[PDB]
Amino acid sequence: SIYEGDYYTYKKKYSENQLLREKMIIQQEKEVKELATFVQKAKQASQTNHALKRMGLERAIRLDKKKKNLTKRDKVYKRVKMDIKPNREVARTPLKVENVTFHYPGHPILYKDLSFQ
Amino acid sequence: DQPTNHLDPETQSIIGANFNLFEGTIIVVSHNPSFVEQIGINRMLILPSGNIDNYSPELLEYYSN
Amino acid sequence: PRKGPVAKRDVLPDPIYNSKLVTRLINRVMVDGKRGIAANIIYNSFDIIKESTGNDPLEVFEQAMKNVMPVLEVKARRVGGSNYQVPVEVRPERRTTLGLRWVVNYARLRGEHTMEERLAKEIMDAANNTGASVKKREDTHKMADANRAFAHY
Amino acid sequence: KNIESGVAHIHSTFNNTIVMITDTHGNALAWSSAGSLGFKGSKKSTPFAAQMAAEAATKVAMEHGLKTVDVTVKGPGSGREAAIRSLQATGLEVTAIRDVTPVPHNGCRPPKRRRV
RNA sequence: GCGGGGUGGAGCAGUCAGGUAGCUCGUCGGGCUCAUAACCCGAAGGUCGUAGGUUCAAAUCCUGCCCCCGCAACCA
RNA sequence: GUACGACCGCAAGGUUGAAACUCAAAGGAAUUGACGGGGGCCCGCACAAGCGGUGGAGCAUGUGGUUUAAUUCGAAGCAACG
RNA sequence: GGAGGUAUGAAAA
Ligand SMILES: [K+]
Ligand SMILES: [K+]
Ligand SMILES: [Mg+2]
Ligand SMILES: [Mg+2]
Repeated sequence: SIYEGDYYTYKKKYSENQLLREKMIIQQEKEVKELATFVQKAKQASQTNHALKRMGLERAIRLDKKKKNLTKRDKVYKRVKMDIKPNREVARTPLKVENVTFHYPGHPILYKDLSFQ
Repeated sequence: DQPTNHLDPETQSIIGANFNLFEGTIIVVSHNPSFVEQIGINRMLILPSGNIDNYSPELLEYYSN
Repeated sequence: PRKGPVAKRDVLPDPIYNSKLVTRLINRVMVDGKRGIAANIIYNSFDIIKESTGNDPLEVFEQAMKNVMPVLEVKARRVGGSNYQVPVEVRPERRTTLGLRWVVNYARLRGEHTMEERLAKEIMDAANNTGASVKKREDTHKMADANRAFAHY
Repeated sequence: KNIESGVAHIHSTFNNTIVMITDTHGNALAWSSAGSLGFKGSKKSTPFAAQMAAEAATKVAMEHGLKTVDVTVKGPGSGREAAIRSLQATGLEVTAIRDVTPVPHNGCRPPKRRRV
């Protein structure tokens, strides 16, 4: 998808589109649930209620056509989950660097007598 | 050494937030201003002029100088 | 107390550095009236300071005190149903007290094996305007500045 | 773009203080407020917040070009004098000070008392 | 026969879309209180109804089974 | 200030107006205390400012609870529990 | 000095 503008504009346009798409899928689900609820009510009615049984089958046809045109909501991409925990415990002096000098052979010394704790 | 490199912006924030809660010592290098803020640096070591310093918005002063 | 300010007991100068401040430092570092151990630790730390730095340990300690001693503290005030901090200038007596208190506490928390070594390292860092003690002073000033809107109280 | 004389309306309520520096014809030039400066909750009414608001608004006005201002104080807020002193310190010359707190001649019915 | 359900003591998520067992109330213990309530701090409490498959991995998918709830079990 | 009756009202309700039954009090003013999320003025390691502790762990000891043939009796907020 | 307007706590002693 190609938008005109900057990163924020893309986020604004995108967030709205997924919101408007989400509301569409919600309303399609409500209508399916409504038909489903009536189909079940007819299914469990007495066999002697001919008209209700008839109407139940008629709505079963609409329910089938609905379920075949019902947009699937895209699975939201899952975000990373990190739980970093240390096995052992830190000391008051984890690392001691004292008077450390280093140079790559043939190049100026990067640091001289570097000491930190 | 530059952990947030190559990571998408969403994953960077997740990385920084979880490190902030890490119960251990962290020696980090990062040119990303957002990542260092999330981790909440304590002491900064400036190079090449060795300067073990308390972390602060004075980081900008070293960058300027 | 309710009656009013009370007399402040005095301190004699240090035997070798001839300073009341060093005596106060010995008092702060002392535990269970073991003043002999306290004084030995202080003198060992001062020797370490003179060794690792050519400057006089007394001058270095005074520099650390200047760096650590706060200026504006925050005192909590309960105003109706809301309790918040209020900035307050620190009288010089409490300034030295807070400076010594912070130095000794953070020195004891340091990672060096021996107390005099911890104290010497902390003192030198404070003189150089860095370390836990200086950080505490910065945080105190930061809190006072943040609540500076209530200075009228 | 370039002005020399203006008016400074200080709207100081018990909850917030607003400084509005306009030209002598009322057209807004610069403005600031305790909330605009980041003060929140009770702090917005503190005289210090009024001081900072007047300071920031004055700096913008002077940057635009402005030397003299006449002050109009409105509302019962406690930061009016702090704002005035902040104006003087930031540089704008306080030509005159007047209070324009509206005073209804009875007029409309005020809302109910609190805690009843 | 048609559906709805079985996750901590109770009520509920999580199930679709496989990785990690949660929220609320409740219970136990300790605090605060003259004491109770409210409040504060700790802790426990389920291998997700059950048995098999699928998977590297099943509360989650598949199959059966057992329970509980509602409806139906016959119309001129 | 209810019921019945009557009058008034569009209505809401108003005016008039009981009895059965029930209690040994209800009540006005003022007094002395105590009390107040009343006020004023004071004091005490009361708080605040600090030092060191308890609550966490092992053990000593007292208490509750439980248990027991008995686990003797007494102490129970401060002011019972080395 | 005086006037009007501006959470719980059982029964009997
Ligand atoms: K303890
Ligand atoms: K004990
Ligand atoms: Mg205290
Ligand atoms: Mg204990």
